[PDB]
Formats: sequence, C-alpha cells, structure tokens
Amino acid sequence: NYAPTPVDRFTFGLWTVGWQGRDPFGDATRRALDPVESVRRLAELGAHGVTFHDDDLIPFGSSDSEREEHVKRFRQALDDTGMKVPMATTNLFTHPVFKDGGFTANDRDVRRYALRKTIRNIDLAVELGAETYVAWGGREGAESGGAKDVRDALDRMKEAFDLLGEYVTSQGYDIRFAIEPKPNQPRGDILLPTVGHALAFIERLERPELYGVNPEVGHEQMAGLNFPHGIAQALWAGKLFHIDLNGQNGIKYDQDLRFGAGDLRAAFWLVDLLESAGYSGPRHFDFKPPRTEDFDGVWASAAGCMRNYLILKERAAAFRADPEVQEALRASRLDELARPTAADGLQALLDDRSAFEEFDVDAAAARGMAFERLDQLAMDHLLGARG
Amino acid sequence: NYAPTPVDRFTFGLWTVGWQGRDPFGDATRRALDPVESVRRLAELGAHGVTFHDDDLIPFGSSDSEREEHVKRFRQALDDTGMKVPMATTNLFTHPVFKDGGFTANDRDVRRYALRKTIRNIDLAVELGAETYVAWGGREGAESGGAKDVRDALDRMKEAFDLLGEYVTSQGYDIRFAIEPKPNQPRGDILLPTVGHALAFIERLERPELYGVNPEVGHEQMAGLNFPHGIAQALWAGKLFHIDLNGQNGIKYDQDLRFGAGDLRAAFWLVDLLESAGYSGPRHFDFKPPRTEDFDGVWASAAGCMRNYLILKERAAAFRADPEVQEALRASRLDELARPTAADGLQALLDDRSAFEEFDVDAAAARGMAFERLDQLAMDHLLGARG
Amino acid sequence: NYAPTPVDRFTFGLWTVGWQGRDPFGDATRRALDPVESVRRLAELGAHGVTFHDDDLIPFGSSDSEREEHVKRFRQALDDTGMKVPMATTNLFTHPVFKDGGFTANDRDVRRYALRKTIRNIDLAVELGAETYVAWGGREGAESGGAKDVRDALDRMKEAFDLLGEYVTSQGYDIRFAIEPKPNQPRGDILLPTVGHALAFIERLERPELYGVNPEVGHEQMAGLNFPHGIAQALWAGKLFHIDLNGQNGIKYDQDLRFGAGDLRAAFWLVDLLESAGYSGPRHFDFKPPRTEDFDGVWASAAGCMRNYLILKERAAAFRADPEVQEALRASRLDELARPTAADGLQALLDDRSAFEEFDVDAAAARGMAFERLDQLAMDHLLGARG
Amino acid sequence: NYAPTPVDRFTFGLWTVGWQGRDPFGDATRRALDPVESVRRLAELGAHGVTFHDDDLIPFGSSDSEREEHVKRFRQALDDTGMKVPMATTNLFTHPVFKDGGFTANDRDVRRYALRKTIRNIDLAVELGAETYVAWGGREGAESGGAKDVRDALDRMKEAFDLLGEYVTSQGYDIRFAIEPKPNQPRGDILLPTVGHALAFIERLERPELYGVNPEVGHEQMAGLNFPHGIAQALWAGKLFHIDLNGQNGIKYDQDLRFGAGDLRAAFWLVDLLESAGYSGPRHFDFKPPRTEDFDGVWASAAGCMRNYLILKERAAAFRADPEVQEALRASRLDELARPTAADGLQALLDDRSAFEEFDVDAAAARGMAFERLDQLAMDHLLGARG
Ligand SMILES: [Mg+2]
Ligand SMILES: [Mg+2]
Ligand SMILES: [Mg+2]
Ligand SMILES: [Mg+2]
Ligand SMILES: [Mn+2]
Ligand SMILES: [Mn+2]
Ligand SMILES: [Mn+2]
Ligand SMILES: [Mn+2]
Ligand SMILES: [Mn+2]
Ligand SMILES: [Mn+2]
Ligand SMILES: [Mn+2]
Ligand SMILES: [Mn+2]
Ligand code: NA
Ligand code: NA
Ligand code: NA
Ligand code: NA
Ligand code: NA
Ligand code: NA
Ligand code: NA
Ligand code: NA
Repeated sequence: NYAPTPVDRFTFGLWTVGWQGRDPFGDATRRALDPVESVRRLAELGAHGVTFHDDDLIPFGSSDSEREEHVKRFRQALDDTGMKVPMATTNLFTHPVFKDGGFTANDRDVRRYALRKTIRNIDLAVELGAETYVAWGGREGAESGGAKDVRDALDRMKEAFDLLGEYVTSQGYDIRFAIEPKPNQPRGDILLPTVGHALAFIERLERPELYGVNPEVGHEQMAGLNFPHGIAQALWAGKLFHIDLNGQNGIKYDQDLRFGAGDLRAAFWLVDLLESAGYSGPRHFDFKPPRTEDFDGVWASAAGCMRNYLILKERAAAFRADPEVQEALRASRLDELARPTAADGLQALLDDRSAFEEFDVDAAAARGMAFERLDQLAMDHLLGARG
Repeated sequence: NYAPTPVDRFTFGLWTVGWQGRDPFGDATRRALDPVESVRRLAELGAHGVTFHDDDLIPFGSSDSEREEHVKRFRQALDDTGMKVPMATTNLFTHPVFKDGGFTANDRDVRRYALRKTIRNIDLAVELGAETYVAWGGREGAESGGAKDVRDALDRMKEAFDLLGEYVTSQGYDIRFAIEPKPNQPRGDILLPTVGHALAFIERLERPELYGVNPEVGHEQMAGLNFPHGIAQALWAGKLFHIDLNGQNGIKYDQDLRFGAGDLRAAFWLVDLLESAGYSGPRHFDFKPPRTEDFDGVWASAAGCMRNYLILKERAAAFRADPEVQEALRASRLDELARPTAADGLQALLDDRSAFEEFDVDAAAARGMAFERLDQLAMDHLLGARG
Repeated sequence: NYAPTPVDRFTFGLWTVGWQGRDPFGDATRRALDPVESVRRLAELGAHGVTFHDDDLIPFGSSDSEREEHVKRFRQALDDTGMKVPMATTNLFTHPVFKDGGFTANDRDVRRYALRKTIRNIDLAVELGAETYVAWGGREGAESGGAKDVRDALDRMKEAFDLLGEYVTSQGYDIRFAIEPKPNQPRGDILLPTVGHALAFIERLERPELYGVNPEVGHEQMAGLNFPHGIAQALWAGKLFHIDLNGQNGIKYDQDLRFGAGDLRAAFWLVDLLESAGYSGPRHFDFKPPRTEDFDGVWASAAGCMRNYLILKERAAAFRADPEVQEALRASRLDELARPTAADGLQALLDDRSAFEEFDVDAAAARGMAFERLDQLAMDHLLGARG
Repeated sequence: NYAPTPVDRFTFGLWTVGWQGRDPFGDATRRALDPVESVRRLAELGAHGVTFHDDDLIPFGSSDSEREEHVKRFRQALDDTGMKVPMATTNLFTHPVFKDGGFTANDRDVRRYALRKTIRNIDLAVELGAETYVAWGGREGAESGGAKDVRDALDRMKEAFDLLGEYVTSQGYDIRFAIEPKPNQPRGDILLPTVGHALAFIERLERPELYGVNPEVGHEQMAGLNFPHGIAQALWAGKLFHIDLNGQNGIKYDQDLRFGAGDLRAAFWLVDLLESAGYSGPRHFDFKPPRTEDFDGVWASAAGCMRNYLILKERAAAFRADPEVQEALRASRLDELARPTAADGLQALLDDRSAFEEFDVDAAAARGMAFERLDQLAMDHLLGARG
C-alpha cells in the first residue's frame, strides 16, 4: 500500500540520503555515497528525481576533465533509471571562504566569486534539465549587530539576484529562481529569515517574475510559524516554485527529520493544501537520515518520506470528500470566507445600515463557529478513526 | 540626565499606562484611568503625544452625544498640555463579535461591520491630526487547520485594505496605514505573522504606497527573530511608517515590558539603526506596566521607556563617533559591504579572471573578520566601560 | 466507536468546560456555567469525574451559608450522576491580592493568607473524597531580576509545603499533594518551571513521600521539552500522582487545546507510556474550548479529549502487540537497554578487556540502530496504515 | 580597566579557544591549536586555568607512550604559566561509537566502554589536580519515541554514575562529579534536559553528596528558561559545583557566544547572584569564538568573556551597595521575603485571625510592589547611567 511511483514527483537532494552524519559534536557515521548509487537506490524506492548542489556532484576544485567525468557518470545513472533533475543549487556555505556569506559577504571579492560559482552551476543545471534553481543563503547574516549592515546587505543581495536574472535572460534560459528562507543556523540570524521576508524581497527585484520561494517545513517551524499558512501566502502570491519537505520538532536546530515526523498535523494540513491547490512542482525532500542509521536505515527513512506523504494525501482527500465534513465546513462558514466582503462597492457598504446601525452585534457574537467539531472530523480522518 | 522632551517624539497608547492588569489568569489590579489623566501625566513626564483605539477613547456603544463629550474632554487635555495624536487604530479584537476576526472573519456580516467601525474611526483620527492609522489584526487567524482557508482570508484582507485605501483617497485624507504583524496570541496563529509577511502582502494591494508596517519589538521576538534586522528590511523597502517599542524575553506570550527591558542589546542595535537611518516617526511605546504596580509604578515604567531610549541613543551615538570603532568597522569591511558587487556589469564580471580562475580562495578564507573586537567595542560603549 | 466510560477515569476541571473565553485581548464569549450543569453534561459524555479550584465551586467571599448551599447542590449533582471528585486545588492566582504570589509573595501577610485559604479547601477536598490536592503556583515568580530572591522564595515555598504536610498528617488525612510546574505565564518566569525542578524541590521537603507532580502536556511544551520524557522521569521517581492532559503548539502562551491537538505524536507516545507503565490515576483534562465555540462546541471539544485518548490507546496497544514491532525493538536493542550495564560489579568491569583493550570500537560504530524503521512502524500504527 | 587576574578564577576549556570552526554546514576555518599554545595565550590574558576532555589533550587511540608525551608537554605549559586544571571531562559524544549514547547507549558493550573511558580519564584528572569531573551526556536521548525507553535509560544512567561514585570512593579521591544538562542538540531530545531534571536525578543516586550540577548559560536558555533562577535553585540545593559561562540568543541551536553576549541582562543578574552567594568555584567559559574569526579574534573573544564578567561584577556590586537601591528593595519587601512565613508554627497560624477572617484582602491588593522603579535602578546601574 502507499507505493510511490515517479508520477508522484518525489525528489531528493543528493546531500540528503548522502549525508554522512557529521553534526556539531560528532564525526561522520556513514561513508560517502557515490551519486550514482543514490540515483539507483532512490529509483528503486519509486522516486522521480534528484537534486544537487554543485559540490555534491563535482568535488570542489575539480579540473575540467574531472568535472566532465563526474557529470557523465551521473547522467548515465539518470538515463539507466529514468530519474530526472528538476532543481539544482549552489553550495555557498561549506567552504571557509563563505564564512561571512556569499552574495552578502562583507568582502567584495567573495561576493564576485560567489556569483561566478553560481553562474557556472546554472549552466550545468540547464544542461541537466532543471526548471528551478534554488538559493539558500545560509551564510548571509551575522552573530553580532555591528558586523552586518542589513540595508547594505539587502542592496548586495538584490544586486546579486538581479545579475543572475540578467544572466538567465541573456542566455534565453527558462529556469527560474527559488529563494529558500531560514531564520538562523549556521549564522546567528540569517537574512530573509521567513517566507514572508523572501516574498517581500522578491517584489523589489528588477524582474520579479523570475523569482519565487523554496520554503522548507522545518525552517519556518524554527521560528515557531505555521508552515501551511506560509505556503498559503506563497500560493496566494503565485510564488511557490518549489518546496522542501521534512520534519522538525519546534524551535531547535534544523533537524531535517523525515517528512511526516515532527509536526504530524502540520504535515497533514500541508498535504491537504498542496493537493487542494493543485501544486504541480516536485515534492522534494530535504531531510537527513539520523546518524544512528546504517544504509538500510537511510533507505528506510527515504521510503518513509514518500509513504507518509501518500498516507496524508489519502486522508486529506477523504476529509475533503466526506459529505459530513462538507456540511461542517458550511456550518463553520468556510463558504462565506470565500465570498467577497463588499462586491457592492465602497459607497454601498457606507450606505448599508445592516453593516452598522442595524447590525446586531450581540446576535452575531452568540453564533458559535463549530470549529472544534470540524477539527475532530479532521483528526478522525487523519487517524482513520471515523465512527 | 536623560530627560525626555517633546522634541524626542515619544508617544504612548492610552491602553498602555491605562492597562488595568487583567491577564489570562487574573483580575484587574488597577482602576481605569480617565484618558484626560493619562494625557496630563504623560505630558508631565515629557511625552510628545498619545495614541488610541476607538474604544479606548469612546466606550463601545456610546451615543453620538456621549461620543462628542468624550472627544471634547480629550481634546481639552491635549490643548492643555500640547500633546499630539500622531496615530490611531481600531479595536477589532476585544468584543466577542470579533472572536474569529474582523476583516477576515468567516462571517461576511462581521467583515462588513469591521470595515464600518474602522472607517468611522479613520474620520476621527484625521480630525485629531493623526498621520498614521494602525491595523493590528489580532483576531485574524485560527487555532485549527480547517477553520480558516488562508488564501481566501488573504483575499478578504486585501479587499478590506483596498476599500480603506479607496476611502481615504476619496476623502482626500493624507493619513497612511501601518499594518502591525504578530505571530500568535490571541489566535493560535495570526495571519501576516511577521514584518516580512506584512511587507509582502502590501505589495499586492491596489495602492501600495498608502501602506507600511508598524513593527513591534516583542512581536518579532515571539518568533525568535532579530528585530533590528526586520526594521532594516522595512527601512530598505521604504515602509517603516511607525514603530511600537517595548521589551520581550524571547518566545513567550506577549509581555509588553517597558522598552529597554527584555533583550537589551537588541534595544541598543534598534536605537542605533533608527537614529543612523534618520527615522522621523514617533517613538511609540506599546507596553504594559506589570500588574504588580500601583499608579506610581505605572508612571515610573513609562518614564523608564523614554529614559532607556535616551541612554541607548547616547551610547549608540558614542559608538558610531568613536575613531576606534570607525577603524574597527573598516577592519571588518563594513565599508566594502556598502559598495556595489559589480557596478562594472555582468559581462565584465563574467570576463574577470580575478573573480574565478585567479581568485585565491584559501587566501581569502584566511582573512579574519575581526567581528569579535568590533562587538566588544560595542559592548564597552553600551555599558560605558571604554578603557 | 471509542466511546468513553467511567472505567477510563476521564476527569475534567470545572474551569475547563466552564471557561467563559476571556483572554488577554478579549471579553468573555460564553456565559458562566453552573457547576451542576457541567457535572451532568460531562457525565452524559462518559466522564468519570470533575475537579475544582475552591473559587470555581464557591464564589470568592461567600458566607458560610452560601458555601454550604453551593457544596450541597454540587454534591447532589455528583450523586445524581455517579461522578467523582478525585482532585481539588486552590485558586492562588486570580484575585489581585495574589499578584506577586501566594506562598512566595514578598508580603508575609499574603503568604499566611494563602496558606489559610489552601487549608480551608484541603478540608473540603477531603470531604468530597479527593485523593490528590494540586498546587499550581502560577503567580510565584517575577518579571524582573531584583523583585524576587529565588533562594528566599524557595525557602518560603518549602516552608509552605512543609506546613501543609504537617496539617494533613495532624488531621490523619490520606490526601497527597501534586505540584504543577509551568515555565512562564502569567509571571515572566515561574518558580519550579519544569517537572525536573519540581521533582528536585520535593526531595528537600520534610515529608517527601506526601508530594508528587501534576505535569501538564502544554506546560512542558512551553519550554520546548519532551513531555513523554518528563513523564518517564516522574514515573521513574515514583512521583506521577496526577496528570493534566491537553494540547499545545510549541513555544507560545498556554493554549490548553483539547487533548490530541497540538503535538499529536507526543500525545501518542504519552498514551503509550501511561498505559505501558500502568498509570492508575485520573486521565484529567486541563483544557479550554476555544472562545470561538458555543456550548455545543464546548461539549464537542470535551468529547474529543476523551476520544483522542482512546484512539491513541488503541494504536499504541496495537504497536506494542505487533510481532513485527517486537522484532524491530529487538533489532534496535531496546531489550539490551533494559539490562544492567555491569551487574558483575565495578571490579569485574575494570578487569574486563572486552570493555576496553579488546573492544572493537569501529565494529560497534558500524552497527546501525534501525531506529527509522521502528519509527515508521510506529507512524503506520498511529495512522492505521499498516501494509 | 577590568583587567583579569588569576585571582578571578577564570578558566577555559581547551575546546573553546581551540574550536576549529566546523559547524553543521561548514568546514573548519582555523587550524588546530596545540594545547600548549592555548595555555600560554590564555595565561597572557589573565586566565587562571584550563579544562579538557580526554580527547582534547590526548588524541583518541593514542599509545601509552604518546599519551605520556602529550601530558608531559601540557604539564610543562601549566608549570611555565602557573595555570591550573580545576575540572576535566570525558568526550562521550564525538566518536561514532557513541552515536546512541555512552552511559545510556542501547548497546550494553558501548555502555561498558563508555565507563572504562571515563574511569581512565578520572585518574588523569586527579593527577592534574582537578576538583570536579563534568559529565555532559550530549548523546543520551533520542530522535524518535520508540528508540529510547527513558525509564530504562535513567536506570542505566544511575547505574553508571553509581559505579563512578564507587570508583572514586574506592580510590580515596576527593574529586566530585558535576552533571551538565542540555535540552537538545545533538540528540533531538537529551536526557536530563535542565538543571531541575539533573538535580532531581542526583537525589536518587546511591551517594548523592558526590554529585552536583554544571549548568551552562546557553543550555538553559535553549529551553527559554531563566538561567539565574536555575542557578538559584542549584545554590539552594547545595549543588552548584561548577558553572559554564557563555551567551545565547534564545531558543536556537547552542551558540556558545562569548559571555556577556546574548542575554546581557541575564548575565548581569547571574553575576549578581554568584557574587552575592559567594560562589567559590571556577568562572569557566564554555564558548566558541565564531568561525568568522582568525586567531587574533579568538583571543579577543576570550578576553571579552573575562572583561564582561568583571564589568558586570562592578555594576552589580554598585547596585547592591547603593543606599537608594537598598531603600527600593525594602519598598518592594525583599526583606520580608527572607523572613519565615510562620515561625510561630502551624497551630498559631490556624488560630491567627489576621491571616484569614480579619485579613483585609483589598487593602493588601492595593499595595504596589514598586518593582518597576527597582528594575530601572538596576538598569541604570548596569548601564552606568545613574542620575
Ligand atoms: Mg475556493
Ligand atoms: Mg551607508
Ligand atoms: Mg521493561
Ligand atoms: Mg539573605
Ligand atoms: Mn533544514
Ligand atoms: Mn532545504
Ligand atoms: Mn505586544
Ligand atoms: Mn503594538
Ligand atoms: Mn495550561
Ligand atoms: Mn493544569
Ligand atoms: Mn553549549
Ligand atoms: Mn558546557
Ligand atoms: Na549599499
Ligand atoms: Na504558486
Ligand atoms: Na477568496
Ligand atoms: Na521607511
Ligand atoms: Na530565606
Ligand atoms: Na509514579
Ligand atoms: Na531498566
Ligand atoms: Na552550591
């Protein structure tokens, strides 16, 4: 049951199942995986595709001949399996040169290098067929207040993204960018810390249509925010270009648990929203099998990501299709929420005594919302406990 | 020392010093204050002005004659003291009718009433000379996932703000709106939970120039965010129309401590930013004297808000003016952060071997940022411990 | 299905279903309930009993004749329904006199009054058959560092609890005390903020056997802690005298959602633990139907508390009984965790070369824990998705 | 000014200034330091001593001859500088063998090895003169609910600490143990997550007098707790055997900022408490110079730890010595908090009409606490802004 197929568009970063287990306090617990291995194993589980940072696919500092051979082997694995590469990204965080940032490093020479490193990988992403190019500015930020003038940093961040937009336009590429917010870690505070901040920033770019967000479940939850709500705002803005799925237990370091772990009910409401809205992008997992696991546990954890999505999809669909739930949604006036407040226009509203002088506030206030019965129907559907 | 004067533009909500002390678990500990009392006492402390919700000034349900008398007494107090009213707002949260929201209530009749209540108070705000009209949508949100379709709610929120913009335009008013984000409380999750989400929303309004943000120190800190960083993004966007100053100890219920309490170093960096950027708006305190206090403690707490701002202003100015700090800022390359990455343009960057093939990443990575010495100079300045 | 019976020992505070909906920002949305109404309605839902603060049952300041009549009516309702009263507590938080605390108020006269108020209610609790007397010191704490010397406050808190222990001993009562931790709210920080702090404090009382903890799901989660882990430590100490069940979404104000809401997987692991350990006390709900609800929603929310416990009980039992899970637990060495490390004793351990010189650390480190497969079996059982 | 001397008992872990800068997302930014270098540089800054994990001083897997040479060089550096070694600890977290724990690993063979590794290092600690042996069980815990039976794990943790107590007793050593709590990171949840949980656990050990706590500023703040309050409870229990000083910005990953950074006012109240209580142990810094820094920044950050302690010590002493503050403390009834509630005894309290029938609750409730004026005096003293 719940068997994923490539139809489901489940994708995984090479760095997810390939995470060797080094953490702030601990050495690696697993050997490095050859990307070819990961492609073949993920395909066997029913994944649709993989994603990569430049330096996951091509060791940093590789010669041109080494680069070609790494890409050739990877492409053979993709061809052997039918796996796709819908998204790629740049590693602008691991190498010590990026310790104060890539695009917003105080040192101008580093900012220029970061751009050149990204541009090289955009070309590769396009060659591999990627539709989306993600940017996670994990080093953009500060541990202290004097270290980073945020207005200046936002100017530099806009300059960088504008140059990248000029680049893809000039090359006729169809790829689009997706900015991945995170509130903190590894920097004390990261610039563009939430979906909202990233959406707002995009509106100030020179070609805003080329940029959207890549929200990650656990990152919004590191600020204690409601991930489904943030996804709804991104969808409302037309900016949900990609998504990172995982689990998180609240306000902690970024745990990258398998999807469905962490906040299970938020996972349910997320899947309900994505499916109801017809989100058509990859269902991408940015997760880490815990370092307690051997490779069998790696593949079990990856399989669990997809399984949990599919269980939740089934339960959310059953919730929405249940005539009792539809009745409860009407009892709670969800239908009214979807209707304009004043399609009659401002003057009609101002002239409408039913909206003021003759509005019976106490009668209105007496009406219960019936939200608890609705939510218990949702719980019963999630748990398969209807009756 | 540190004596406030009206020049400093310190303002207070009537509901701040007037908070009677009722909390989720406790009855009022102080009697209600007459707004006239608050105006006169705040003036004696050196405040510049006050702000109000409609229902702080005019008891809910007042007749037209009662409304006129309350306003007349208030205006006499303002005239007697020289106090100004730079901002007003609507109470769309206390009355039970607003239990599921004002502008985004599921019930359409409530949404219409909320708009009419706001419009009535915009007229009053203009009559009292207010430049800014704040909206804190404290009831907009949900405790459960099925209760609120966030895309539909954002449609309703946009409709409401668009109607208000049409209203002020049609009346020729110069007032502008400032949306106040909060992540949660009293709703389980509040819509537009951070400065970023509010900034992003504004960009989708029909007349975006009429709307900005009213960020509150403690509200961003309830999501664990960096308040100075968020203010910097608002300033970068040209949207810091007003600000609410207070203190908060991290991820808790909204404490509304006096300004300077809570995160003291964030208060320092905030004042540094506001003063450096030349923010010209009110320095408004949205705080609550703790319910442990009698009225002498109320006025002590209000005086402390202003005193702490002025101490921090002095220390931040001394930091920025210190030649040793200026040297440290250059050592940390803050000057370079402010210079364009690639004013030479994209093609020149692509052709620049110093940005890629000839960039010595290891030499760059070896350079220390000297951020710790800079931050210790900042600490020494804050504490008045230079030497 | 999942129909509660009095056998299940589900209990509710009068103040739960009776919460009128006043919050930090909002007036009551529901009328007050007569305790008799609540007893009868809860009995109809299959509850076993109720609990009370003194001032929930007897209006503060009642005359002796009024007190007798309130108790008489309540006892008739209990007799009419078969409902029990297993626990009672004192309200040492609502009245303004308790604004700085009850037992740890700085004012000695208030501390003495708090003790007398508690003692009066202990007598009533015993008359009603209560086995446990809870103490939630919600006002014990501070908003500022100078206001409360915590060592002195702990001396006063110990003195108070020691006097209460002397009292019940002197009267020959069998009741025992259960201290309810909370980290913050309504005080900026509350004394004894977690299960651990309360357990540690109890060990320093003169008659430690008379005192245990009353942990509340949401309170530990307000510190981001693992509630099942804390319950395990309380059970390990022999101190889980009572429990408060509800839901919470992380680090926020105390939401008191119905049980099962909030962190659903933590609710699953909690029920698994309570049932596996044979916890024999009340399954008490300290929750608040949201203020959006009318009375039908109140009773739906209360019914949902019990329903969710029973669903989770079924799923946890099925998990533990599944031979595949039992195999996975052995694969993950849960059996070994339960066996002594060194029943052979210290000298044998020191002499055992297999524990040091001949321990193959790399072979040990290569063994995977298989925790992800175990956790996915747990997820499948919770969701009823085995297959 | 504020120049540290060995008199001040400032100590640093080798792993603090020696942290190479590897984080969850980034490679090392600094070369490894020879412990001899760190001892000499710290001495030059005015430190009193250093501390070590076994594997900071002796590379893991060293031969007996290598071990002797590393220790000999270290002891020469200590002798050359006058630096002391007051505390040592075991690394039971870095090596992959400890991925599920040391003392509470599910695998019994690992638990036995962890004990043997600790015992070997206790012998070395004693030889170097350490008074305290710290245990930070960073790997004790879980990412999933089924992986770790917490009651069984607590049994294993007690067994381990009891064996260590038997060991030191049998050898006649005067060293004592200090358990360091942390709520999470690197495990999803760590056992003994707070000072309270550790204090409670200690009470159940066979020789409780041999064990205390080593609380760390940032670790309690990762649960949003009040660090000074927790230190007060540890002092009240007689269990503050050692302390780790650093800074943290709230509920995040463990930042290990220099002391004084993070929550500055909590740092002030901590120093006030330690000095007022006469804490006589090391003022130990467990911090990490940010990876942005070169070695000059490492030493600046270490110097800043000590400087900030000394500034705060001065300001707290001035606060306590100020006759205006002493008056404010009396106005706020801090003197009364320190006096017994009922030294007259239970019967006298029960017979005292002034404690009940004749207690004027409304007159008591009208008295203000004057906590805000007290706290503003504290702020003025911290900032050196009295006047
Ligand atoms: Mg629709
Ligand atoms: Mg500039
Ligand atoms: Mg067992
Ligand atoms: Mg004393
Ligand atoms: Mn992540
Ligand atoms: Mn991601
Ligand atoms: Mn607030
Ligand atoms: Mn505000
Ligand atoms: Mn609660
Ligand atoms: Mn409770
Ligand atoms: Mn730490
Ligand atoms: Mn430490
Ligand atoms: Na700039
Ligand atoms: Na979209
Ligand atoms: Na709509
Ligand atoms: Na602005
Ligand atoms: Na005392
Ligand atoms: Na127990
Ligand atoms: Na056991
Ligand atoms: Na002590």
